[PDB]
Amino acid sequence: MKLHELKPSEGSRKTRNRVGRGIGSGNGKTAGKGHKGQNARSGGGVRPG
Amino acid sequence: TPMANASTIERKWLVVDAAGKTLGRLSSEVAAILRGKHKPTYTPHVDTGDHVIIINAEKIELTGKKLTDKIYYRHTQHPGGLKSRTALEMRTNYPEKMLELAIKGMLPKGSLGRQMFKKLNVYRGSEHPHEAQKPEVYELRG
Amino acid sequence: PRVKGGTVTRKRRKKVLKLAKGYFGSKHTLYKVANQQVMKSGNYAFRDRRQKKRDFRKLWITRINAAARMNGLSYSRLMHGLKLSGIEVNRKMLADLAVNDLTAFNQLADAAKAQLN
Amino acid sequence: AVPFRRTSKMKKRLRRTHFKLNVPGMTECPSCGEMKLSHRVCKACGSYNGKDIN
Amino acid sequence: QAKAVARTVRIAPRKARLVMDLIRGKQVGEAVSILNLTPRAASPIIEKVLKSAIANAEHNYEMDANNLVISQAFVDEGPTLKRFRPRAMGRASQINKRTSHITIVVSEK
Amino acid sequence: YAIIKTGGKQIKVEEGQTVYIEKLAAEAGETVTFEDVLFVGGDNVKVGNPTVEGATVTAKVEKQGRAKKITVFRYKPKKNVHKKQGHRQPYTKVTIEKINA
RNA sequence: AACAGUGGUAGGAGAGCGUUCUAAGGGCUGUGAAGCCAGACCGGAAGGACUGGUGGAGCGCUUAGAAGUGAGAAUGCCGGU
RNA sequence: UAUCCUUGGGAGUCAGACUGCGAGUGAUAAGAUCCGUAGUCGAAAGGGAAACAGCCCAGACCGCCAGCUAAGGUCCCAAAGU
RNA sequence: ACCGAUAGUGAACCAGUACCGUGAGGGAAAGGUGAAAAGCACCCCGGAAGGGGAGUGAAAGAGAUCCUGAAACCGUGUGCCUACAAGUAGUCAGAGCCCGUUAACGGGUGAUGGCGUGCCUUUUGUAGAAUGAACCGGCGAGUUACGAUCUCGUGCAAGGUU
Repeated sequence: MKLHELKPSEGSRKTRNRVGRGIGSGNGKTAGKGHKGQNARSGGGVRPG
Repeated sequence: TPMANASTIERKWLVVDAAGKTLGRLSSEVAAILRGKHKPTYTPHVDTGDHVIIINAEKIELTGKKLTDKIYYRHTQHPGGLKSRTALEMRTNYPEKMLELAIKGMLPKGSLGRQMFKKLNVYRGSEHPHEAQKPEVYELRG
Repeated sequence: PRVKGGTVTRKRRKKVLKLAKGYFGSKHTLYKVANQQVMKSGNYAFRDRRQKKRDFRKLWITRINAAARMNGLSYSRLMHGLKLSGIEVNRKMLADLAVNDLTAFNQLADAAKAQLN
Repeated sequence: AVPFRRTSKMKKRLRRTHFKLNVPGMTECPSCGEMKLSHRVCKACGSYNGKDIN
Repeated sequence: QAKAVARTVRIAPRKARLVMDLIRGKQVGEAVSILNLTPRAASPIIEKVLKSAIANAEHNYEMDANNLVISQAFVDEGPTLKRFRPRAMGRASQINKRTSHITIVVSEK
Repeated sequence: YAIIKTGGKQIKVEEGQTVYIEKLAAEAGETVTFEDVLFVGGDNVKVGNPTVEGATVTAKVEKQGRAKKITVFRYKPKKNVHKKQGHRQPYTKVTIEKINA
């Protein structure tokens, strides 16, 4: 392993599924959390059980 | 890569006479000639037609009760401004708008419509001033 | 490390203005209005690449009408004739290219007229 | 009393047709040779019609 | 050719395209006189600059001042002075003083 | 003057004229024969769907490049859909020769 | 190679583009970089160059890593108009 | 013909519309409302119904200046038989 | 593997000032000439302001809110088009005229024709007479800290690991 040619074992690294940048990738406007729900607002919502 | 003729058109002068026919079917195949759709070099946008002279327009006929029924409605812009004219009114008072208005609907609308519409003229009786162009005689398909 | 984001944008907004020449008035120096017009052109430039499959037929077929009425035939009796005259493939564009050589066109027409009868 | 839309750069610059102003009636001073206003006193000459009037 | 710029004397430019849409193309020896009975007062700036524009062609260039025609005389606006006029019921309208760069290009006929 | 079928399209063909025709199985120095010929013209010899017999008009393949660039930007107006795909259509610069009339 | 399929919102899944910073190599610059300004170049796409003109000191690539990670809409903030 | 089930990560959806047949509510009134089963639309552009989510045809990888049909059309706008 | 002047302390600069408020308090804006002030003597225009020359400096378009200087916007000129056409302003056909570029099925105008009702949010449903934005530029929204759980991946494995 040279410093010029660093690489992982394929499957040990995986890029971000980063949320809310443009409608092209998907997850653009709603950002993965749908339309107007309680489960879309700023932290407001439900306990687990 | 077709041929789009633009102002390289040998235009023509046909005369269609109005002896005893119906003005729908007498304006029918004239209106194709006004755009020249019978001519093989038909571009759809550079007015490939040719000029049409109609003689004896007041002697044109209508079956049914259309001599009394088909009221020709023009309208002003002032309120309540329709002016009704019946067919026999148009027939005898002045018929030189009676075949023009039957073709103004039949030529396609736009700037090119009026540009093709200048090729038309209609003379009451047997005037035909037009002794300087050698006009031809056309006979419709029916 | 913080991103300034200086020249990520200003390179992109002029890849839309340089696709926006010639427009009327204030649609060639604005991003927010020409970008509603580069998009709107895209449907138009798409859906009017398929009317050249249509408004060329409508340009080709009436010329074949016009070649037929100097022969007494219809558009029907030509194309129904040519299916029986030969089994010919003459693809209405290039049918007009024989029309502008009309001396040779009517040998294709009257052969079908004989095959009409 | 509200402009419903902004004025574009056509209908603005079609309103500055009859906002132009001309050159006034301008003749030549018959005595001191310079350009004179019509029917007033050529102030370089100080004259009008025959007389440099004091 | 010659060149002379007024450079940031205070007048509003849309009160200075008007008289400047007469002067261009004219004879310079005539345009001193056209700029004299204007009555609009965006002229004693310009007439005090066209008279300066001739002198550059006469001193620095000696180009026979009776044979000159203005080819370009274009007015472009300069930096502004922002005021706050007080108004009705606390409204504080903005009055924009404008300033313009009257330029004059003199060339031989 | 030939009317030859190459890629399902036909062209009114004059000998000695370059016609932009579809991509095919040559390597820019070949004389590919076109056999689906009809309405030879000039002497007005047609054959009605057989081809004209023994008349396989050749050409000479000059160049195979791509077209001027066409980009589709097909957006659906509401509901947030874009689709941005370029398309370089390849062709073959065909120099036509040898009418085999 | 053969056969088949390719409209898509919410929604899941997979590939890549690019900015800032660092990391080893390499190079490229006062014989003119970054930026800016223009075009008719190429890549399927985000895109990427190549001459020309500005500018007067720095910045790309190859592979990696870290992210304040990319705008056109918030009765958006702040200037300029 | 290949799609089911099981285990597990991840969701969104829980306001729907209309046309035909099968009912209720109504006045056998609504482009009304409450459902049944079936469509389309929602999320589906194209063609006709002059234009028109919801009816009648039909699903769009992308290019050509080629070919055939469906719904509907063939005197002229507006392509095709007076 | 911090920021580079709208960022970073509110405050890189006479900043807790200037201003707002009787008041407790609130609380801005604004850095860059060159390497060296050598920063324009001298001649003209005008009362200057301000130039045009000259001279300085490698650059003076570098000359006093002084590096680079985009867009809004204001323009001055000219190539092609327009005063019988309705026209989300384009597309695609398309002559004429004007052209000669990162040399290739070119560049720019387009008389005229055919199809054609913006983007976004929210909706059963939108060109909408439902909202949102005068445009122009910059900033501005799913992040880490700790633990849970699953897949992918690593090393040892009936022992792994501090």
